[PDB]
Amino acid sequence: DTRTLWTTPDPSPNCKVETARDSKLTLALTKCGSQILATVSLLVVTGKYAIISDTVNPKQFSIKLLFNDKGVLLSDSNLDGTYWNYRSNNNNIGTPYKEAVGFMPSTTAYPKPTTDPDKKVSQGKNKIVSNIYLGGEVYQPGFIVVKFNQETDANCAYSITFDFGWGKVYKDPIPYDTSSFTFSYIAQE
Amino acid sequence: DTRTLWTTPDPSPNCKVETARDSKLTLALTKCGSQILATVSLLVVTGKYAIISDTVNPKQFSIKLLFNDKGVLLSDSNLDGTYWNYRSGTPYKEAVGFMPSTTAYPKPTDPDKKVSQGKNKIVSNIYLGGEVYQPGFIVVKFNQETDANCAYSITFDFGWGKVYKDPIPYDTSSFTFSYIAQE
Amino acid sequence: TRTLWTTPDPSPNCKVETARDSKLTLALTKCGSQILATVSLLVVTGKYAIISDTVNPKQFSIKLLFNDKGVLLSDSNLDGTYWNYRSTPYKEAVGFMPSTTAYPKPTDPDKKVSQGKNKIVSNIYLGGEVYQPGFIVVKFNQETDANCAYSITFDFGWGKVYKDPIPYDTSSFTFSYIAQE
Ligand SMILES: CO[C@]1(C(=O)O)C[C@H](OC(C)=O)[C@@H](NC(C)=O)[C@H]([C@H](O)[C@H](O)CO)O1
Ligand SMILES: CO[C@]1(C(=O)O)C[C@H](OC(C)=O)[C@@H](NC(C)=O)[C@H]([C@H](O)[C@H](O)CO)O1
Ligand SMILES: CO[C@]1(C(=O)O)C[C@H](OC(C)=O)[C@@H](NC(C)=O)[C@H]([C@H](O)[C@H](O)CO)O1
Repeated sequence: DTRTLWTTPDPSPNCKVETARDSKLTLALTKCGSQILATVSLLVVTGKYAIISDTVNPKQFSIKLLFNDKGVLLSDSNLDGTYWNYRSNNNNIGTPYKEAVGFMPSTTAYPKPTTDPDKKVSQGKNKIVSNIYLGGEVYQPGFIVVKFNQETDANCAYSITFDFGWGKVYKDPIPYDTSSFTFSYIAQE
Repeated sequence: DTRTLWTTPDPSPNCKVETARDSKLTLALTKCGSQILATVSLLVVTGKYAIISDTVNPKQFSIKLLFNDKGVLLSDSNLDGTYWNYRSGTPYKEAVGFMPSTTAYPKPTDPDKKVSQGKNKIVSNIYLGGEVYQPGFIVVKFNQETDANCAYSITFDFGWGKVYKDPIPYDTSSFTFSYIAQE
Repeated sequence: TRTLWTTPDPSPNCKVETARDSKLTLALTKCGSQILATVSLLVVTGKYAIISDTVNPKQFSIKLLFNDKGVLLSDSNLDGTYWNYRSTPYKEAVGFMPSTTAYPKPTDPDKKVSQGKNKIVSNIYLGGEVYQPGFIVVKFNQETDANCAYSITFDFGWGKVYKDPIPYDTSSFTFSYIAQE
């Protein structure tokens, strides 16, 4: 199974940061055996975070992908599942996938939050944190935090959360339009 | 198709930073279905950018890989095509499966019709000599070139911002990235 | 397309300061000529379990040493008991070793040897907090210990001043490298 689960090529806004349809998430997940190879980028098109500066607060927001136990996207997700499907060479434009457990983050590697020091649960392991760059400009750093299975909303079985933000002080407003970020994670199966 | 398209892993000088073949670009592209997994590193061997310090300007340069509509490297590229080929000296005829998607990364009123300028770039620190106190940067850009009537392009911008009074070689740590494939 | 790993939820399996004082989670997945990797470290006891600006040095090394069949040597910081293919200890994993052509063991300007290409360097973030950067350095084939044929070394550290002590508990880090075969 070398398939890809992705945000579909429809050019419409597909995601909610603050309100419905205010952003365009690009996400591709490709199965490489027991690891998923991923690339993600975000463009906020309208609303509070479309153009940012130091007077905007807070300087972080969250995009949640919540999945049930078959790996299907739940309607409480920030991503509109209208735009979430397997990439295909055929015409699955109108056929939603039924199962994608092999694309879910492992709940053994990344367990949901729930005395021996050797039994201490890692707080870092379920997160991937890096700079991204607004407009792809080296002098416009922001950040991305990818989180695995840290959500409980909608009785989800699995979750992938993207927290986007920034810390550098910006006087002139700049679009929140991120460079693409590559990451990988251990798959459920 | 799980093949690799690369420079070979230990290339002779094959790339132009300032003058032809003044550097060694090691680049491997591995097809994982419709996403490409890539690793890149650059050693400048001669000329202006072989040994850098704060007196060198400008502190950024561009390496363009330009492809036709079959995914074949055009001779106007900074990278020499002589040993750019599949891992296996007959030149390849087709590599469209390794090109960056022009739907995901297209060439350059309604806010819902706004186009992302960030998504076709990957920006990160790299570290000269692999030392944590010698940061530089890399910018990978997909399909942003139009030279030589290219159908696809991958551009690497390398540079640095930190002040280096004691000179050091422009010799990058390896950088991993991925991108959505054309097919 | 197989995976070689520590298992995804390992018990203490790694030596930072003393044996089994830390939990290294490492998965290597073969994608043809490249290996795709994810790594994270939790130090659970000892000097580096809870770090601060008084701790020195602010860097330590975790060495994975392999013989010519890609089998982990006992001199490695990582214990080999649960280092195996995902589902008997494995007999061969040369396909998971970093290339000695891309990343030669240490030994005319057009014949200068790159010092950077065998290293991958990035920030990781302790507890996954954006305000707690540390760093990771991955090094290929740079060790000579135990007459190893291949090596992967992880140097972890930090530079930011932390006056309030915090666990050395890294965010996950993804990298890739050219495989030996
Ligand atoms: C002044 O400090 C920064 C900046 O502009 O904010 C820090 C930034 O790095 C981080 C991690 O934010 C860095 N970008 C990269 C990709 O290295 C730039 C860059 O080096 C110069 O702009 C080149 O002239 O310098
Ligand atoms: C002083 O600031 C820097 C530096 O040397 O320039 C910034 C640099 O980070 C960036 C993004 O350039 C950082 N390197 C990493 C990999 O984190 C080092 C490092 O923390 C110390 O050298 C350890 O002693 O510190
Ligand atoms: C003040 O400087 C730092 C910090 O806290 O040390 C630098 C750090 O980046 C590096 C390369 O270490 C950065 N983290 C990321 C992931 O970008 C944070 C962050 O932007 C703010 O904490 C948000 O409020 O700011």
